[PDB]
Amino acid sequence: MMIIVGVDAGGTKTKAVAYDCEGNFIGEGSSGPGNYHNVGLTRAIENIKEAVKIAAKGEADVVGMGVAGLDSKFDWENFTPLASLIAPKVIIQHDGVIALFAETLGEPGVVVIAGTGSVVEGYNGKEFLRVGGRGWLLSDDGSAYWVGRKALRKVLKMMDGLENKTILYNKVLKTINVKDLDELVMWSYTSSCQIDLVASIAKAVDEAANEGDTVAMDILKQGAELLASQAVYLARKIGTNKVYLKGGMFRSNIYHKFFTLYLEKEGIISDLGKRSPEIGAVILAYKEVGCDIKKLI
Amino acid sequence: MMIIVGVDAGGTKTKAVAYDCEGNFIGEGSSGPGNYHNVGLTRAIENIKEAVKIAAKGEADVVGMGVAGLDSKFDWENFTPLASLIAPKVIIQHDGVIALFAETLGEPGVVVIAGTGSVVEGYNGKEFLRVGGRGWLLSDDGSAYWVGRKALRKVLKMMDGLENKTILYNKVLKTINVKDLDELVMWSYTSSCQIDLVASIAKAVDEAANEGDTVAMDILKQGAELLASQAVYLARKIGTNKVYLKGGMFRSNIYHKFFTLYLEKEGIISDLGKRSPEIGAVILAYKEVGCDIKKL
Ligand SMILES: Nc1ncnc2c1ncn2[C@@H]1O[C@H](COP(=O)(O)OP(=O)(O)O)[C@@H](O)[C@H]1O
Ligand SMILES: Nc1ncnc2c1ncn2[C@@H]1O[C@H](COP(=O)(O)OP(=O)(O)O)[C@@H](O)[C@H]1O
Ligand SMILES: O[C@@H]1[C@@H](O)[C@H](O)OC[C@H]1O
Ligand SMILES: [Mg+2]
Repeated sequence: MMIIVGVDAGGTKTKAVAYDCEGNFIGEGSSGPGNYHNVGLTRAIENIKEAVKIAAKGEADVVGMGVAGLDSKFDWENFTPLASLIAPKVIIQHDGVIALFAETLGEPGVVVIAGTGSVVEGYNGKEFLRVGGRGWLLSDDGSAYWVGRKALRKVLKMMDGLENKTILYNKVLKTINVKDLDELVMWSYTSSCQIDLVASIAKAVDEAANEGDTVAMDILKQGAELLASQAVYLARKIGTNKVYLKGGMFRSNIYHKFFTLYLEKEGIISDLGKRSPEIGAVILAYKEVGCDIKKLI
Repeated sequence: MMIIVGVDAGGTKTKAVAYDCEGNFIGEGSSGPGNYHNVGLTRAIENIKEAVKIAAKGEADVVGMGVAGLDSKFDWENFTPLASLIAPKVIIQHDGVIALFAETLGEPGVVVIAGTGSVVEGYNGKEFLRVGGRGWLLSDDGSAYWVGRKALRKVLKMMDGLENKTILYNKVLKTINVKDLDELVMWSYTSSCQIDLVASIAKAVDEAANEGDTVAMDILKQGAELLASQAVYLARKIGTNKVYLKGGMFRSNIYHKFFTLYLEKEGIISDLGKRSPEIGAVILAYKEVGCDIKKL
């Protein structure tokens, strides 16, 4: 026997699933962020190692992982060595790769990730191409963090009396446990660089949007179209008329709607896909150790 | 005979000037930052006492100070105690107040301060008002940080090939001494959560704009207009048709123009700051202790 573990290490959570080499599910586990840009190398590795240990219920023989944050030769150099310590055999890819291959099983295609951050990544069958996916300051259009920041800035303007307060106002304050501008200021001193925390506010935006807040809908719409525009670009670029949609942001029905309406308008078909990204990581591990992908899917 | 000192305690540095109650100059001194957020309460206080100490070299009777960093009640509770003991009589206000009074002479008015951050301060004769000025993440529309971020994001888009490269591209990359996408990425992750580095990019945007880059011009325009509209809101709430403009952002001719173009369209006139903040602090003190601002 042998224990194969697939891990999807993101900006909010790290998800791992463990299997046999015979397509038999053994377990699952989850932990905090695996994006070292968000929590530091020690925490990221520790979280990944924890999710793996949990899902495998001990030691794993092989671990395949898709990692958010591997956005430069630099990142790969800093992360690869340490991540390679978690199991005798470890395969490392960008998180966009495992998300796509979970669906295309390795074939050409384009996937859009809208989670804590965002990215549009595709495979030509020869090379991987990506647009965006370079961190919260430089990119991550339409990501949960993007949405969260937009929401926070709007609440402040409502607080300043520059705009009418809407449902969003209370939803957001509650989520971050703030009651007034004074607590918001203090909150900013301590929480401004907590990426997953800012991104968590996206849920509040969705809540408001579902309860009729047009201001929240507007935020979701702008973010969704900004990211979708990039998906259309890479789709034409690669030559495919279909893209897969993955990530926590797509849990927002409104976000998803605006995203697909924009894609449809551009002649692009969207698919939420069938499998989770960690399954794509297991697929990669299987290929690495010779286990048959057929028993898996 | 009284010794009145006005103090401008900014995040970068502190300046204090002394005068008697009859408007006669006594001296001045400078010192390190006054924003305890940038250098810890202990350091800020000692510096403030530094400038004040020399400005009037020795004891001071009254001290009016504009301080950067008191953006919340917590900040006030932290700073005020020690600050109020620097002189027998000490008046404390936001650095925006003295900047405003330096121009209005203590009368009602509105002033826009657009530098690394941005804010609109106003006084209606009875109480001080404010909009924005709440930090890089939540606020600071139209600040150097704000335009710097917009530029960075646009430069990545150009690299990804989502938009045509314009002169702005090279200007931002040269300013942050980056030549690679790999290099850009690592730069952002090192300078991510520290505002000064991002705000410095605003200079490259201005330079691009001056060289005809309409894409750069547009960033300045959207920033200036987002802030300008807050200025309009406060001007109308206070009841004045004019506002004063101060800050490094107004060193950009184009930003200034877009700002004025938008103000005028809204029936509001404006003028650049024509007096130091520390003088506005002396004015704040004068107003509090009954000294004639005209003699000043
Ligand atoms: N219904 C929803 N509407 C909007 N945002 C949501 C919703 N559900 C979850 N999210 C957001 O999506 C994020 C989680 O997405 P996820 O894909 O797991 O990210 P990552 O891969 O970076 O860990 C959180 O930041 C959360 O705020
Ligand atoms: N001509 C200009 N165009 C664009 N930005 C400028 C220009 N001159 C200065 N700046 C920017 O404005 C800031 C300086 O503002 P300043 O008023 O000195 O504020 P602070 O006291 O907070 O440093 C810097 O971030 C700088 O990049
Ligand atoms: O690597 C990408 C990261 O930079 C972004 O923040 O989130 C999405 C990831 O794919
Ligand atoms: Mg993810």
